[PDB]
Amino acid sequence: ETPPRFTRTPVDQTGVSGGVASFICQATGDPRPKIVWNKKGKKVSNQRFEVIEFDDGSGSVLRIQPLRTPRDEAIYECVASNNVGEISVSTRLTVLREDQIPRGFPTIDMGPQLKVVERTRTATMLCAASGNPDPEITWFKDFLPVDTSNNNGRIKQLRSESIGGTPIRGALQIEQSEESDQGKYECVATNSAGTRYSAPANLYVRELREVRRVPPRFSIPPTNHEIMPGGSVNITCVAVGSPMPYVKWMLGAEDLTPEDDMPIGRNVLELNDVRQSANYTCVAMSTLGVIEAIAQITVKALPKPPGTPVVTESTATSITLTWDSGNPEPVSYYIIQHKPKNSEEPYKEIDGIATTRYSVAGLSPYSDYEFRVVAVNNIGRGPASEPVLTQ
Amino acid sequence: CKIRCLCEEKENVLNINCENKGFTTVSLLQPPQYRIYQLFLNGNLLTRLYPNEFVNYSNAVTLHLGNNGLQEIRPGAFSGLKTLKRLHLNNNKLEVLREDTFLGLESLEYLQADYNYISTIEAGAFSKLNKLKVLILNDNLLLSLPSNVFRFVLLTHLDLRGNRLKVMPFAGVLEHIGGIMEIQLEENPWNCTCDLLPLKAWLDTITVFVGEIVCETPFRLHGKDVTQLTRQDLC
Ligand SMILES: *[C@@H]1O[C@H](CO)[C@@H](O)[C@H](O)[C@H]1NC(C)=O
Ligand SMILES: *[C@@H]1O[C@H](CO)[C@@H](O)[C@H](O)[C@H]1NC(C)=O
Ligand SMILES: *[C@@H]1O[C@H](CO)[C@@H](O)[C@H](O)[C@H]1NC(C)=O
Ligand SMILES: *[C@@H]1O[C@H](CO)[C@@H](O)[C@H](O)[C@H]1NC(C)=O
Repeated sequence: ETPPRFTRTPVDQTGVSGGVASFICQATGDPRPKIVWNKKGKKVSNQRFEVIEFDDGSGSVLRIQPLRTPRDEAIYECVASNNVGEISVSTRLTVLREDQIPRGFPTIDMGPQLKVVERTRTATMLCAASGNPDPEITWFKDFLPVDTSNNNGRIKQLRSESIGGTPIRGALQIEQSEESDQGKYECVATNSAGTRYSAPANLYVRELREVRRVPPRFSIPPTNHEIMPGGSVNITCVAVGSPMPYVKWMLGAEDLTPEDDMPIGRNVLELNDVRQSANYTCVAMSTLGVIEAIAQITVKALPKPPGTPVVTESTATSITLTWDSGNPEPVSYYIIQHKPKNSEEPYKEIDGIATTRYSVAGLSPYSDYEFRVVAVNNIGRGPASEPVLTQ
Repeated sequence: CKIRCLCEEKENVLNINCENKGFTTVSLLQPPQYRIYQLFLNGNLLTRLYPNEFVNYSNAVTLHLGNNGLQEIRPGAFSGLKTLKRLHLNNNKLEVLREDTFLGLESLEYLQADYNYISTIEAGAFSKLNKLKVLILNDNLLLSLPSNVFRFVLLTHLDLRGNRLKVMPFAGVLEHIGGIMEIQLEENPWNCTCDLLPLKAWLDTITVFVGEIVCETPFRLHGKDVTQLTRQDLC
């Protein structure tokens, strides 16, 4: 066991009526000491005097607000005790009227302001104070003094350095803010003439907002088209992301979209009187990259006339026909035309012959006939073939 | 307090944590009546708030209503929140701020309503909220701001980031601002034409300003920070 020992003793204060005065006291020992505040050996008890303990339990701050004069003018004592011992220290409070405030007494020219900081961001409370002599600035939070002794810590106080024709600047800098940093801050200016408090300023801690950046993405990638010669078509391109991406159309190297008139997030290319096939690139760009996607325009030509049919197998009531497609492009299917030779009527048609061979059945015996071949794909019905005569 | 909710006696006030308990209504729990406290109600599925639903929370300092999927606040819901100071409404589904929505409060100085899908605020919404000093509305759907919204308050912090703002006029909206310490306009679709000049000008007259305002429109001015820009670059 060890008796109590002060690590922080209170100092005489001269404050201004209506204002605040605070006395700070801290002690150590084993067991941990308690602290009481007295006046003339009787424990203080007054609506305007509040005692606020340190969370660690080491000390207490006696705060008086609003100051009254001569009421509050007095000697007060901090007494630290345990079962091993007791120690006390005296201190004086003086309170001046505003009409007897001296020239030079510190003034608060500008005080800390309501501030909202995102968690983990830096918050700076500010104070501008002046006086004669030029005063020192200290800080209280939720009625307890701010500790910034450790220059090497999260909360730092900054210099001015030398003012001057204006007031002295004090800064309270709180890096890596957390919920516990939230609270009511006051800046305090002190010189040999006395002590003055700022108005209070609250600090709020808002949850960190993370700028959602998203690289561009083809929301509606252009889809390929095939059409007949001239020939119009509207191909649409859509990009998304943060920031929103500009969308231009290109024909290989050339830009189609004029530069100074270039839409955001959506560009529909209007193509008119299409002549030949074309690869068409669509480029979306943000500050976070450049992406491109092609659109396959093609011009399909409905079938050429098929290559003349040939008679491979002929029976009394059937005639087998083998031909060539007569086409470069895939022929989806073939339609065979048939009628009598001296007949002067529309050709009878057999449909859906998916191959280049087919046996026309049902014919009369010893009867002549004239045959033709008509090609079909997706686009349209190609012209017939040069006819074959047979029996 | 304790049965369907967790209460931590904080050093100064009382912390009541009814977070994420899937309450659809505030009918069930009896708050304390004479003790000052904070109430966390995040992660509770209530579609709507009903008129005078809150009445017995005379003394509640802060109230959190985030991640609740809120859709509407029927006229004058916060009827009894006499001494409320801080309010959160984040991450819900609110599209309109009716003028009579915040009927109850006289004492509130903080309002957070981020991520909420608000397309159109009404003018008289924040009227009769004198004490309000902080307004947070980022990541919403604000295309335009009804004039004289801020004429009756003098807030110091206004967050309008991540909204859908292209222009901001001096007449009405802006002349009331200027008393602010901080303002945020960071992630907005700013269309930098001569029609965006007032804002620009107002940004020189305003003091203690920090943040970037990059031109979304047009392509020529893409990325350029308006503050760096000039009146001739704009005309
Ligand atoms: C392309 O879009 C324009 C714009 O309305 C329209 O007038 C035209 O008919 C469209 N053409 C096609 C082939 O879709
Ligand atoms: C278009 O591009 C494809 C490859 O994606 C290529 O095979 C084709 O020959 C090109 N055609 C034209 C007309 O550019
Ligand atoms: C509030 O308390 C009063 C007291 O009688 C009661 O009648 C009323 O139903 C309560 N309302 C709510 C929402 O708790
Ligand atoms: C940008 O402003 C110009 C003129 O100020 C206007 O013509 C144009 O439509 C605007 N663009 C957008 C996307 O608001």
